[PDB]
Amino acid sequence: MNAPDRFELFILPDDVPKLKITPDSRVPNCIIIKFEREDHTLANLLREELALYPDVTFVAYKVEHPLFANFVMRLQTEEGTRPKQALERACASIINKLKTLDHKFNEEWNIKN
Amino acid sequence: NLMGKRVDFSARTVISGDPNLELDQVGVPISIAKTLSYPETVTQYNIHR
Amino acid sequence: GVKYTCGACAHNFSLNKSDPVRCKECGHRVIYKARTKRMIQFDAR
Amino acid sequence: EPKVNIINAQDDEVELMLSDVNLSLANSLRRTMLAEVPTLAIDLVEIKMNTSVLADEFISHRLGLIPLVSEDVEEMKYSRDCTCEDYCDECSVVLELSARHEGEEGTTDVYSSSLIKVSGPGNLNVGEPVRRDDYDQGILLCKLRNHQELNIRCIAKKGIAKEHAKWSPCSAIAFEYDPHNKLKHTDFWFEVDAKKEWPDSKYATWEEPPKPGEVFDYKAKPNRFYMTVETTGSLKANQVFSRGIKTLQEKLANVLFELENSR
Amino acid sequence: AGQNAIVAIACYSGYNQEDSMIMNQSSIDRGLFRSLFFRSYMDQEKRFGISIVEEFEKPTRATTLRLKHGTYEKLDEDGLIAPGVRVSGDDIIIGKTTPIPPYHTKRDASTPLRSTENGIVDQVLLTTNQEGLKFVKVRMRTTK
Amino acid sequence: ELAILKEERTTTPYLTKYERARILGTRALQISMNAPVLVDIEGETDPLQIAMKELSQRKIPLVIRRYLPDGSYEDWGCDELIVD
Amino acid sequence: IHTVMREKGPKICAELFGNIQKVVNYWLLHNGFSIGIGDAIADASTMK
Amino acid sequence: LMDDDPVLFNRQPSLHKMSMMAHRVKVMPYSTFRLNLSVTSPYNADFDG
Amino acid sequence: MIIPVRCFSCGKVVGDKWDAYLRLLEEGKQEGDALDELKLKRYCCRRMVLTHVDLIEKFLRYNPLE
RNA sequence: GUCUUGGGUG
Ligand SMILES: [Mg+2]
Ligand SMILES: [Zn+2]
Ligand SMILES: [Zn+2]
Ligand SMILES: [Zn+2]
Repeated sequence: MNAPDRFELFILPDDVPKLKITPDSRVPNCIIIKFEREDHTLANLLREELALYPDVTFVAYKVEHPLFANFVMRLQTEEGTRPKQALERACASIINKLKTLDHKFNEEWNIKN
Repeated sequence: NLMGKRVDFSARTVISGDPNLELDQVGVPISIAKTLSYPETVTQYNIHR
Repeated sequence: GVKYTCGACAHNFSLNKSDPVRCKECGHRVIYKARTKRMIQFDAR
Repeated sequence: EPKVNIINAQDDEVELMLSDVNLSLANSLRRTMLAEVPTLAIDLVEIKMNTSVLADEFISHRLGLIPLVSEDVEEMKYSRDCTCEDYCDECSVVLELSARHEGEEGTTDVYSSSLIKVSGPGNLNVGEPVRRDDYDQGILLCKLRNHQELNIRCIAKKGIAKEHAKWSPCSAIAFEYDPHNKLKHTDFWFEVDAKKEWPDSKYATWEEPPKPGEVFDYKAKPNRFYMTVETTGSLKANQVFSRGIKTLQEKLANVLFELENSR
Repeated sequence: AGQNAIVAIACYSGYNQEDSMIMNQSSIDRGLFRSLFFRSYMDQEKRFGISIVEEFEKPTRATTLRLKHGTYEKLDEDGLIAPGVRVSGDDIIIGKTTPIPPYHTKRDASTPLRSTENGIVDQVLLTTNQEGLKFVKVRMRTTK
Repeated sequence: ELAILKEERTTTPYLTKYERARILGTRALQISMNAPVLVDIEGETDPLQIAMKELSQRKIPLVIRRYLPDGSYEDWGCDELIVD
Repeated sequence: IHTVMREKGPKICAELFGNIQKVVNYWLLHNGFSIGIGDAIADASTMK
Repeated sequence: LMDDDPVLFNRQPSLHKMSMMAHRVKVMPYSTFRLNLSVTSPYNADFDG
Repeated sequence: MIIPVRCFSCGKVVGDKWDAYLRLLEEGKQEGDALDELKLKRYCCRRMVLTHVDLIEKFLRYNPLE
């Protein structure tokens, strides 16, 4: 009678953006990103990918409430780099790593036959 | 009936713990939030809302 | 009129609000209505 | 740089060691295979005649929990993205179940093999309840006695395990790393000695135990991950793994798409 | 009268403190601690005199007054709803009229469903009481 | 007769918690009834917060009449009582 | 708590509860804390 | 009823003035009230019924 | 009542194993060995089958009401 | 819609 729908976890409404970027003015060259309809799966992956770049100085995420399906991520970079650019770079790098992983798994499965 | 009485505009339900609430916050169910009401005078600062 | 069922001998029949409350095949005392004709949906959740 | 080493590979389970990947990647893969790989499951039940002792929604819950062949479910559309008002084949598979005790002695068992596929987006290989063998009887659904009857028309749709556990292609994804606790990520409770009182990991012999002269290493991260995916027959283990990888790739591509098209 | 759950004892996320307790949603989805609920409503016809009695019947608005605010569109012609029909709160499940002592000469004595409960009608029973007057029992079903 | 001259007023010069609460409530109710507002309203629209802004700037046009146990009273304007 | 209440006020003291709760709860989420039947068992010499 | 509305919150028996306290509202799914865990001592409350 | 289709904890399909389990118990195999042969290895899956109480047999004894 | 009785919860 107060239970929300089990598909509001992942189905993005039309009035809710998938992604929203605001800058943190306290420290230089930092941005706050809210990811809607996502959870720890994307957040931790992105966080541990970004934490290993030389040009990324701060990166973190939190899920403020478990009953709401979003997370917010703080990411700072050095003077030349833009945190947004580091975010596309991390996404592309993880995509390539998964592609190589898929190719090798398929080859291994074929060899096992 | 005079020193104590039953009153309108009240609610009751089981309590739960929430590590993510502030000290002076209480989490209110949606159904109760819709059953209870507050009368808000219309002014030239709250007419859109 | 509307379909009923016996409680003792499972006989099906139909009474019309003016006959007494009784079963035909045996004459038993308690009868149950029949399932509705509408279609019922469940969410499987 | 990522590497896969399959250790055991049959239809239902695959046991593999994953290496040269971050722990976040491996855990994201485990989570994706548990929660975000689409399957097919009965999502709408229509009762015609149910005179069994079981209730209508009890049987409906059980029918929703039946694994169905989902090989081609990816060529299908989510029933919330199909412009049909009432249901249609682009986004549903229709099954029939008819069961009835004939005679007046013994019990008639109603099994999942008795479900019959009537319509569905052919020639896609979806919808059939999964049988282990040629002689499988399937899952027990109900029991019937004299004159008791069951007449049900089920609809199957595409969904993921986030919405409901019945869409999960996986049962349990065993997952571990660092059998010898070289990284010191855990800190063993003990009474007398922590080495005697704790059983060895089943992959202990896959890695060299630490030498007594060794000192702690502060550069080593987790690098080898031993995981065992099991399925319910709706998808095969290699299919579950590959579609988990693809689902993660497309989630990342969605993020990339929003980022680029926000410029 | 119970189930063997798999229990961990941990301060996992802080939502199990002070006798709270975290439960697996997937295990709930697979049927853990799931139960059926049955509520039965009862009603009968009284005799207020010689030819003055109540009647189970769907009450038409013209001949009746003080009709309940619920919907009457679910009753069959006998004033009884049929098993297999979904029922919400405030819906009428037993229609009854009480005659007005000395047109438009009846008051209603209909039995609604409880304002809190949903469910599906299971078993509409019909018999006669100790004194031979009509007697009805309606059992609802639901899942919690 | 019962009023006290502004010189021999011997009550506290400080706004008490109850006086502050009631003054804020009354000002908020007044402003919510389209009363004129003495402060410059910059960002906030809630009448209670506007009333708090007025209280801090000593611009609430009200008077507290503090009754003594013998029936006499002292009058203090809100702008001359001290707010913590 | 008393010190922060007296020096900083009720608002900052209220926010102190939340800050400490959040930090410690995250750290304990990733550390863990349990109790078992073995935590009530004393060794043989102590039993003697 | 909306977020940040002040509401009086209360557990019986009300043995002292801190058994009745004013809270800011936060509207939420599911049927229980939510409390930060440091306020369960003045209310003498726990979450077992 | 009747054997659940899935294991509550992990979701393995146990609904197709109750009859084989009963036949194994008939021919003398003890419960642990029968559960081993059905390839129920996790104790969650094992307690699904070992603790089931089959009440549908008792419910079926009351005559069909139609 | 009312009064008593009984079984309970924090
Ligand atoms: Mg208590
Ligand atoms: Zn009969
Ligand atoms: Zn369609
Ligand atoms: Zn299990």
